[PDB]
Parts: sequence; structure tokens; C-alpha cells
Amino acid sequence: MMIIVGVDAGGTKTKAVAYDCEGNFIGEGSSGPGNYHNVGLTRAIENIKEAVKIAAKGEADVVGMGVAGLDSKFDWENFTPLASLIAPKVIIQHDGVIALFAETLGEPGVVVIAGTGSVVEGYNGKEFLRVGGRGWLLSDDGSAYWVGRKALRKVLKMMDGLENKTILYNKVLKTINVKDLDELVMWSYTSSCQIDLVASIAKAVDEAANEGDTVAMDILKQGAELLASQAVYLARKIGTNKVYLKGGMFRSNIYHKFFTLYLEKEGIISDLGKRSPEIGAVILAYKEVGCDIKKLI
Amino acid sequence: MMIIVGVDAGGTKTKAVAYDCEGNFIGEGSSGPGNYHNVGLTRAIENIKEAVKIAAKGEADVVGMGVAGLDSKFDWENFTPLASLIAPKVIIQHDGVIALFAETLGEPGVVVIAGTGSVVEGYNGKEFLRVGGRGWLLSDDGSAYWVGRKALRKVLKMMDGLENKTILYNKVLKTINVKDLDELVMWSYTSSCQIDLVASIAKAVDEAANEGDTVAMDILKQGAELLASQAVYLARKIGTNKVYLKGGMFRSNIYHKFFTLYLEKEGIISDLGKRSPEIGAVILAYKEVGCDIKKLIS
Ligand SMILES: Nc1ncnc2c1ncn2[C@@H]1O[C@H](COP(=O)(O)OP(=O)(O)O)[C@@H](O)[C@H]1O
Ligand SMILES: Nc1ncnc2c1ncn2[C@@H]1O[C@H](COP(=O)(O)OP(=O)(O)O)[C@@H](O)[C@H]1O
Repeated sequence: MMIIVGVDAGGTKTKAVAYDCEGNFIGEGSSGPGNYHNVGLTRAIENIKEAVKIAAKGEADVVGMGVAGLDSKFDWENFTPLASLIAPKVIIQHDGVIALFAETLGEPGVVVIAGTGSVVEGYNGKEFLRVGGRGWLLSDDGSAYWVGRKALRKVLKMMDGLENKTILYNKVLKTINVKDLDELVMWSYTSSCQIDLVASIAKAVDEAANEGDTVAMDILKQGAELLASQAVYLARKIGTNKVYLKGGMFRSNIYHKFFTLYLEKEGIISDLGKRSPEIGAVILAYKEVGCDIKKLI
Repeated sequence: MMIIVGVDAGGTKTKAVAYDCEGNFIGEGSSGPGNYHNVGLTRAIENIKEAVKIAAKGEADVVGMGVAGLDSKFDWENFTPLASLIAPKVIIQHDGVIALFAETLGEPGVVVIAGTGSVVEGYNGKEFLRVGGRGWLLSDDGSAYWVGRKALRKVLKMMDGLENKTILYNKVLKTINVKDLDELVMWSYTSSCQIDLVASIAKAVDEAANEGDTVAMDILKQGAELLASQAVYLARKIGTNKVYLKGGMFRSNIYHKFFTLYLEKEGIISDLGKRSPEIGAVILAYKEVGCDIKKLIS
């Protein structure tokens, strides 16, 4: 039969699931990061290949992959030529695209992915579209990173006495394990360009907001609305009144509420994601080769 | 014959001027960075000593120094022990403090220094106070870096079609030499943690605003007001009605206009520099030892 493998090549790991063309599961596999910016081009390719081989228990006939790190034509040019060696037929898209297909099952739609970074991905039946998702410095509005940065800056002002200290102050310090301005400054000397670390602070903001801290509540509001406006823009551009929401930021009740209130006022319906990215990659492959998605899901 | 040396130990270089206790100029000298975060503790101390020795043409009796990089108690603990060895009497303060004293002549006051980064320094006659000045990630509101980041973020939204492209778009792309989103992303991969580069974009923002770009004017107005609010705060805590303004950001006519407008609404008088930091370091020393500042400045 035809062995089809869906792959989610991420920043920390690569996960793959193999199915035949009749919706039957074959196996699954995992390997290191598939994002070449993190482990180099060759290592990234090898990891994707490893995951695919484990899942397929040998060679695969078709491989659909959602890859993180392809944020510029230059990335695609560097990656595509080698990724194509993985199998006789390989379909390559952004990691956000398979996350979208996991929910739309290959049909048009828009998905908001708000985790460490943020992005709004869309598909209109022919072209794939995107807004945001270009990194922590240039973009990523309302991501965990964006939230943590705002929190850090607010805490500094409290330390300066410009504003009174709120629950947020200790929550943040607890997260990065610093007890005062002196340790915070020292912390910035070696951690300022530590993306994951800054992003981890979003959890402290959520905790503070739940406990009644309006300063924390306001940060979530601003981030959520900034990202939600982008979601509305793409949804309107694609022609759908429903968007899917995915990512760690949505684990925050207050963040999710501000986000949905914004969408609702704009006439947009939303649904939290319920399928895995890799399944969306298998769907990406099914669409390309002609296997019935109905037998799969 | 007492030899007093004022030193401005910065991130790029160190400047020193020597005078006696009677206000007579003795000499001047320069050396590398005095900021130990940029060249390491030993080399920073080494450069400061070199500058001092060159200006004083030998050993100095008293050295007043304004040092960049002492932004945490840990820095002071690392720096002070060795720096104190440069001369029998050494007075050490933040680089922003000597910039202030250069203008207040050792009297209470507040100074806003807005360049690549930003900070507000003050003296109340008893101690020195500070707001901001803790780095690009945690602080530096209204600094060139702050303005540069806001500009980059606006440009991205223009490329995404979320906002109309204005003059700022082309101004930014020209400054960092990129022609589109693809190149801007590639640029981010190698420039995101390069502070100087991001801050250089503030120049493009000023250009756009002078050509009437509403988007660029808003960035300058907002950044200026965010920082100005902090200057008002310190001025009020210090108990002064005047603040001094220094730094590359004030070279922007628009930024300066909005910064001053904010201060005047609060009844605060502003004033651009007029003196150099090294002179402020000499004043700092003079106050410590008791030499008459009126003989130094007039
Ligand atoms: N309840 C919560 N409230 C706010 N932020 C949260 C919450 N849970 C997790 N996060 C944040 O979201 C991020 C996790 O994102 P996730 O989507 O799981 O992975 P990634 O985005 O790196 O692929 C972390 O940076 C974390 O701080
Ligand atoms: N007219 C101007 N408009 C906007 N920004 C300017 C202007 N002139 C200089 N700058 C910015 O200010 C900074 C120079 O600050 P400066 O105080 O001279 O040095 P530093 O702060 O590094 O010690 C640069 O980052 C530059 O982009």
C-alpha cells in the first residue's frame, strides 16, 4: 500500500505519524528539532528523516511536513531541496499550516497560534496567507514573549517607585528567581536575549490576573486585542467568520476572554483547537495524493 | 599643588581632564572603554588609569569619575575595589551623575539622558537617585532603541498590509539596507540583539516625521512623553522645578518639542546641556575635597 507520513518539525522536537491511504494508523516516531535555525540544516533534515522512518517502520511513499523556521523565502530555498530527499513525494508547508489543516481538514480557514511567539495563518483554498509570526523583535504581538516583556517593564517601574507594587511584582520575580532590582538587572545581563525565559513570565501574568491584579489583566487585554485584530483582518480577507485558537496563551482564561470578546464584537466565531499538528500534516498529504480524508477523521 | 582629575568612563571611550585645586587646567587624555561590561573589568580599569595618567601627566591626588555600566550593586562591588586604587582619593558615581553636575555645578537637580538608551538621574543634596536606565529589555523608554523598535514593528505591520505604508516604511528599509519582508526577516536573524543597529533607526524616524509622517511623529511624541513623565516624577521627588536634557534623541526637533511640551504642562523648565561630563567629574571631586568650583567654572 501507500505509506503516508505527517510530520511536525518543531523547535524542540519532531513528531511523525504514519498512516496508509485508508485511514489506518501504522506507527509514530519522534526525533530532535526540525527547525534548522536551532540545530543546523543537516541535523534538522536528519531528525525529520529519523522520525519519519520510525513512524513508517521503513521508507515512506509520501511525507507531508509542517516546518518551523521557514519565515523567509531564503529559508525555503535552503530547506526545500534537502527536505525533498525524505521521500519520493514531499509536501512542505509552515508549521502553522498543518496546525490549521488539523482543524479545517484541508478546507479554507484561519488559525491563531499564540504560544512563545504568535502568528495568524490562513488558507483560501489556493493560497496560504500569514500575518505576524516574524519573530520577537519585529512581531509576535500578544505572544507569551510579548506578555512577559510588558510584565518585566512594568515591574521595573514599580521598583523605581513610579507605580505601586501589585501581585504581579512577586509573581514575576518568583518566575525568574530574582529578589530585587539588583538581581533583576544582573538577570538581564545574561538573559535578555533568552526568548523562552522571557516568555515563561506570561504564566505569572496569568496568575496575577486571576488573583485580581488589574495591571496584569490590562497586559493580557492589550496583547489579546492586538493579535485578535490581526485574526479579524485575515478572516475577513479569506472570507470566513470563524477562526481556530491554539497555543499556550489561550490557557489563560482572561486572555482567552478578551480575545473572544474582541472577535465576537467583530462578528467572528472561534473554536479552540482539538487536533494535533502532525495529523494536519497527514491531511496535507492526503489532499495532495488523493486519499480520502473521511477515512482518516 | 593638588592634582584633581575628572573622568568620564564610557562604553566607547574614556576622557579625562586634570586641574589643580585653584581651577587651573593641567592637561587632558583619552583611552578605551571604561564600561567593564564592554571590555572586561581589568581592561576597563586599565583604560581609566591610562586616561588619568595622561591628563595629569603622572600620578593624581584626587580622581572623580563617572562610570558607565554600574547599573546594579553587583557591578559596584566588582568595580569599586580596583577603581579605588587609581589614586589616594577616588570618588565614583554613575556616568549620568557627572553629566548632571556638569550643569548643576554640584547642586540638586535632574538630568535626562536620552541616547541609544535612556535614564533620568538626580541629586537631592543628600544622595543620588535614578529612574530607568536599566537596559533595553527592562527599560530605556523613549531612547533611540525604543524608537527604533517601535518603527521596525510598524514597518512589519505595513508589510503585512495591516496598515498603510507611509514615508517611514522606505526610510527604515533604506537605513538598514533591506528591500522587503524576506530581507527584513533575514536581517532579524542576525541583528535582533544588536542594540546599536536597532537604535540607529531612530534617525530614520526623525527624518520621516520631519517630512510629516503621522506614524513617525506618534512614535517620537509617545516615546518623549513616556520618558518625560519619569523626569517629572524625579524632579518632584528631588524637589526641583528644572530638568536638564542631554543625548542624541534631543537632536530630533520633534522629540525635543514634545518632550518640552510635556514638561511645561507640568510647570517644569527644561535646559539643554552647556558643559561636558568630564567637567562634571571635576566638580564632583571639587565638592568632595573642598576646592572652590567658582574658580573652575565662571
Ligand atoms: N495559563 C497560562 N497563562 C499564560 N501563559 C501561559 C499559560 N500556560 C502557558 N503559558 C505560556 O505559553 C507558552 C507555552 O506555549 P506553547 O504553545 O505550549 O509552546 P510554543 O509556543 O513554544 O510552541 C510559555 O511561554 C508559557 O509562559
Ligand atoms: N536627529 C536625530 N533623530 C533621532 N535619533 C537621533 C538623532 N540624532 C541621533 N539620534 C540617535 O541617538 C543615538 C545617539 O545617542 P548619543 O547620545 O550620541 O550616544 P550614546 O547614547 O550611545 O552614548 C543613535 O542611536 C541615533 O540613532
